[PDB]
Amino acid sequence: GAMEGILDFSNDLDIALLDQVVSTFYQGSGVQQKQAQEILTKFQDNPDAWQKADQILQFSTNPQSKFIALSILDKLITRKWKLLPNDHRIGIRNFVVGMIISMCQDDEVFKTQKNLINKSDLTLVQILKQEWPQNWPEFIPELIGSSSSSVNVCENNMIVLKLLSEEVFDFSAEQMTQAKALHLKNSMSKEFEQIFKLCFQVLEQGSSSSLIVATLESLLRYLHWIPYRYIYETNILELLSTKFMTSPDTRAITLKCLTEVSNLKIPQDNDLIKRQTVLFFQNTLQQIATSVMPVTADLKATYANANGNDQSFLQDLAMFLTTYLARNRALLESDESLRELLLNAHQYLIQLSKIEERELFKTTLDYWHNLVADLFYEPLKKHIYEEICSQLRLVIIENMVRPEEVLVVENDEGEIVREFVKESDTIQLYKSEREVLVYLTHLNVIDTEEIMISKLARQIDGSEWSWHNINTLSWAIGSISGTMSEDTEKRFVVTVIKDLLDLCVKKRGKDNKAVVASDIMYVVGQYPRFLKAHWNFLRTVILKLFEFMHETHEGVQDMACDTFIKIVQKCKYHFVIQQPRESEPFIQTIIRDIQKTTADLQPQQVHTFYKACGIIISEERSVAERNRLLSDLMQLPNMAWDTIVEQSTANPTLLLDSETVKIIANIIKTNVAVCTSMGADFYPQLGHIYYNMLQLYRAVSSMISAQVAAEGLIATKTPKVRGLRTIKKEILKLVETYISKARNLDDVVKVLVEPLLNAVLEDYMNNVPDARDAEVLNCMTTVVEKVGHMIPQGVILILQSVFECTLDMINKDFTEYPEHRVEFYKLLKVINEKSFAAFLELPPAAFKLFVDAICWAFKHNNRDVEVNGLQIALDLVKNIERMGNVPFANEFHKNYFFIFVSETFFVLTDSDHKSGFSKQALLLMKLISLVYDNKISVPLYQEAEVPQGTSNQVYLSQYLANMLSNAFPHLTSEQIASFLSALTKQCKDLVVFKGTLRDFLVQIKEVGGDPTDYLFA
Amino acid sequence: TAEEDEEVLYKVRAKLFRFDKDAKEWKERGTGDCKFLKNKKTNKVRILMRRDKTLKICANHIIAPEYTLKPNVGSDRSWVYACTADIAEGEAEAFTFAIRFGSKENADKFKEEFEKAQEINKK
Amino acid sequence: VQFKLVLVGDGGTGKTTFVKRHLTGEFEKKYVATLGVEVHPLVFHTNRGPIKFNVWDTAGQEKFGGLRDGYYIQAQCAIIMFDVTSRVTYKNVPNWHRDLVRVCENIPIVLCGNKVDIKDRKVKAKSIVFHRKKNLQYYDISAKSNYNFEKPFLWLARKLIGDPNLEFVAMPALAPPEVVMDPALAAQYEHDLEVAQTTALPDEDDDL
Ligand SMILES: Nc1nc2c(ncn2[C@@H]2O[C@H](COP(=O)(O)OP(=O)(O)NP(=O)(O)O)[C@@H](O)[C@H]2O)c(=O)[nH]1
Ligand SMILES: *[C@H](Cc1nnco1)n1cnc(-c2cc(C(F)(F)F)cc(C(F)(F)F)c2)n1
Ligand SMILES: [Cl-]
Ligand SMILES: [Cl-]
Ligand SMILES: [Cl-]
Ligand SMILES: [Cl-]
Ligand SMILES: [Cl-]
Ligand SMILES: [Mg+2]
Repeated sequence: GAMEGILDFSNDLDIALLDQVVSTFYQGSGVQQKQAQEILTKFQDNPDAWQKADQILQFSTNPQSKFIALSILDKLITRKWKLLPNDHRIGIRNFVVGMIISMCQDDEVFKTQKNLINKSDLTLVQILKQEWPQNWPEFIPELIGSSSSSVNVCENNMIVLKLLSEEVFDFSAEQMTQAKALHLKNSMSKEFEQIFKLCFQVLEQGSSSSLIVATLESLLRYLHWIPYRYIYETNILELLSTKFMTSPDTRAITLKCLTEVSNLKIPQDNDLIKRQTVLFFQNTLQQIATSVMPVTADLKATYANANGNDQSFLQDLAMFLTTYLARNRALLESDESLRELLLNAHQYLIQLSKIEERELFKTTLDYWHNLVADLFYEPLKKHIYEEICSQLRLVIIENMVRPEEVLVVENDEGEIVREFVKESDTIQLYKSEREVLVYLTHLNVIDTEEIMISKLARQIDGSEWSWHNINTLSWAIGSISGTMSEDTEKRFVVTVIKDLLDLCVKKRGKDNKAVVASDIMYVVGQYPRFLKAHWNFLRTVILKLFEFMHETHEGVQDMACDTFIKIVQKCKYHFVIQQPRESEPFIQTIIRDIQKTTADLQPQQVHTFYKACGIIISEERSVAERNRLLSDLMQLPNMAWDTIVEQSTANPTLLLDSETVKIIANIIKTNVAVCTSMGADFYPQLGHIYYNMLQLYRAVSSMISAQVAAEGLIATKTPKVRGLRTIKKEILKLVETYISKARNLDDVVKVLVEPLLNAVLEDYMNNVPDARDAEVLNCMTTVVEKVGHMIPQGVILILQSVFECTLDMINKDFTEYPEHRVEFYKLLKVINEKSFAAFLELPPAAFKLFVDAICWAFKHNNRDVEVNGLQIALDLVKNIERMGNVPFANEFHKNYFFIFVSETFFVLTDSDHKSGFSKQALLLMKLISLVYDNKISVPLYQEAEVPQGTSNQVYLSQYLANMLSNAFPHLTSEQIASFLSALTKQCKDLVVFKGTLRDFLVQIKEVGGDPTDYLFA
Repeated sequence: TAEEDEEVLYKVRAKLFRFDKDAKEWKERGTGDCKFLKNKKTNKVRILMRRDKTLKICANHIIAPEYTLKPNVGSDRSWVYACTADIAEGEAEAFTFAIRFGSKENADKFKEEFEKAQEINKK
Repeated sequence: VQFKLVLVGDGGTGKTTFVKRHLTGEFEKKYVATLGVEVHPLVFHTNRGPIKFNVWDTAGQEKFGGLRDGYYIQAQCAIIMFDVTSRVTYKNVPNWHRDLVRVCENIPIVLCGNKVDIKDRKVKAKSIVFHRKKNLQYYDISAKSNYNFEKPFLWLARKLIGDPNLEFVAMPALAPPEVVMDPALAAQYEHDLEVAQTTALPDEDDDL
């Protein structure tokens, strides 16, 4: 359409057309908006587009057009400024300056085009970064002078100074070289005396204007870096803490300044300064109390009403109070005349802590943690805060979030259901709350018990009964486990359990019973110490959990299983010994009834149960008794297994049955579960099934392949084939789980490994890509990790079977076969670590693929792959270095040294692998240092490419200068030479080396970078 | 809201997909409660399904007598079928739907209820 | 009445995937980088009536940045996105925020840490504090699992309508039509169906 006209620069720019396109973009919709957007981006991106900026700024009636004009200028100034002829630089400065002067002098424009003015200011600041002070020394004096001539200009100057301070001190680290950042910071520092004088004057001669707010906003920025004397040796604290707190327009910004003041670096041995620090706080709290709200005010209600800027004000008050007090509350704790200030400040925080807003609560909870941690250690302090801490106990107890363990929740219909998913974002919160409450319990264990026990009584009587109340209380009670004496715990837990049992009887119906069930389970699981001392009650608890495993409420059932294993993890010794007055260790009783106990559970719940039994069985250290227990535990699955193995072996037909495939999968999963908790002790059970299991692995593998043959790749999606592959995966998982914990590695090598490799390697190698299980690679990693050193031919066999075929799956893009990709590089890593010889035996073609594979890895953005990619490369270089002066080492360097240098530089400089900067730098440093230390014996150059006897240092620099020259043709030769000189010198100091690399990354983004920047020290 | 005049014959949690024939892929359309609603005035039974949290309608169509539930090759807990007139997004529109459930039992119960609803609508 | 919402954040953080989930219900697994900006209207039904967001989903890759802060002009709200499995994306939050509030000085903004479904989380909960001094709302979210996916829009709606008790409500469900299939199309439906039957549904290991 017509809109594309602006893209023809052979003609003159039709400004009317430009404004129509911009307006179509900002105010339009649909296809028209989209077309307009593409046009504007192409316009913006035209490298002569800047030449139209003045024309646009002059003629346009659309402020967005002018904004876009300024974006075009910014891009030019930030990237190509020093390319420009000098007169174009003067011209650009002049019309940016003129436009700002112009817009500030027209009151209407100043009032209503603030976006455009702000943008113009930033653009100016970009010019200052380039030109100031060296080629603009009069900028600050003249800004200061102009400020007196006009209120609007003075105000806008404050915006400019704010932006300059941000760009120089807050955002310079990633955007400028170290030298340039130092230059500009020093320049700002040198002229700040006068900047501050203006700031202070403005603040004295005004009340709550926009000029005042602008000035204070700039002050917030200055406070990040200015010396403390500007704050403590002028009257400015009094102004901030009194005058500017009174008007709401200035209050928001002032409070943020005062928070930053509270972070200033300040002498610690000076009583005057201390008094000043006390006074501004006193003033500030006084203004809040008399101009905003008193200490008794309901801040929970105020925040909830959400009027005007109240939420942000309350947030900022929380930030101010917590920042100041964490730093300075000791200033207030010894002088009696300051006690009321200390406590009122804390009472405000107590009120702030009642607000319903999670993120704000976290901010306040962080402070409370800081406080109670100090009161726990520091002599003679806790009595000061006894009343505050007492209110804090109530707040925490009443705002306890649901622990991970509690799996029931209330739905929108008021029904208590099992949770759909984990509440992952409240895990940290629960921990934080618990930490504070534990400290608070230690600080006054009598107060805590009293509060909990009477809150509990008001649940039983009915007065305060609700799901929310019984819950938070129950969670709070569980969370303080460990803080009381055994004796007090005993009486406490006894009272709590009685009361919760009473509630269970009294509160009828499915929802009530679920709630109370969940609560008692949580509590009892939290107090193993009590359980250990009270066998009869432990026994009763476990038996009740077994009853709950038959519950139709699925939340309760699931939690019964988690609670069983949680208790068992802590109390297992009491299950393995024979208790007084019992005829058998309780583990025997559990195993005998396992079929009945677990009959209504889902499979994964059964596996959890079996895992728990394994925990107990592994407490038995007499091997005969342990193996016997293991044997008894595995009786059901072993009988199921035996019958299945007899069928299977007679004819591979029956295994097609999906009911049989599920049965098999659950047998192996049960074995995995028990192996997980028994580890090394699981071996006899593994031995009972091992040979038949690997035969099954083969039979199922044949079926999978047959099905893919008869049905196509789509077969891999079917329930049957997924079921068959689940068997393979669980088998692999079982062997991995066992080998990862094995203590007899001789048996692993002699009994387990050869049949494993025989069953899995060729099957992997000879299936089509979509039928290969990444879990094979995962199993092999653990095999190599644990016994690789004992099986060098085995490791060779692993590489042969998986290396090339897996590489060919993952080397066409970065996304297909994501699991294979991740497990592939983990395997190569451990092989490179533990069995480097395996790579030495590779044929040269295959070793070349290995090097390619590693470089491919570090071009991933996927962190799993990239990180291993970089580690492998590092480890490989070390492995080669370790061989010393031998033909393989020399050929490695001749073939691959520069490939590693160039590939590492590539990911360092492309902007798409910033996550790996640290490890890229480490590898590069290693590589450069190899030459710098003459650790490469042969010349890296060939024949008469360069004079005979030329050192590898000289050739390396030559190579790099040439590489960088061609790759970054906008750099000067001097920038390149200076960069490499610096980098090569610094190849033994990683921090400095990395700074030089970062400086280089800044300079490649622009033209004209100063080569002396690389001298920074 | 427009559901007070209806009886809930069946409710189950489900994930609804729609087939993009161009991309040749299934695309999720919503997860939540799929309900079979019978209008008390017309006795006509519809499927109405809404997304969790946003409560937006991801299915709204009569359970036509002519529809047939078909298995998907990938799943033993889903049904696929062709719908000629769904108004979840407003204007009546044809779709091939797949609906998946938490279990095979659930999928089988759905089919049974779906076919019952079809006979009600036939009346 | 409708509100302009700008969505910003590093490339690959899940901005477009988040929006798509809200537009169609789908989860897009492919990463196709946004070019400049894509604008999508998005409506929610609430107890205070319908609220419409004009979502300006911007490009996070520098190479595809387009008009950059030019997109933010006249935004009435924003979401800043990072990826909890990539620390560099959290480190860049202050850069996005800076560029945003320079153009939009007083607007409600939600910070979102995406991809919490992924097991190996890199940006710890405890580390996420940038929002406090800047008065941003913060949520852990997952476009993939839908964890908290509605929260950012529910908060912004409350702040923009100025009513803290605003809730999403069930949109009215009109009686659906009775249509008989076209005799002429029944041969084609048979075909279109069979392709759909023989394309596997994604994520068959998910709970639903
Ligand atoms: N695991 C997981 N992956 C996600 C989630 N959200 C998005 N992704 C994935 O992350 C990748 C990038 O998503 P995309 O929406 O394009 O990110 P973007 O921020 O829009 N990128 P750009 O700024 O370049 O347009 C996609 O593969 C997508 O499927 C999530 O919650 N969990
Ligand atoms: C209330 C919860 C409930 N749900 N269904 C039936 O009851 N209730 C009643 N008794 C218990 C309970 C009792 C014990 C006992 F008796 F051993 F102390 C223990 C538990 C628990 F959870 F196993 F520890 C619960 N709960
Ligand atoms: Cl503008
Ligand atoms: Cl001074
Ligand atoms: Cl023990
Ligand atoms: Cl030069
Ligand atoms: Cl990371
Ligand atoms: Mg995108």
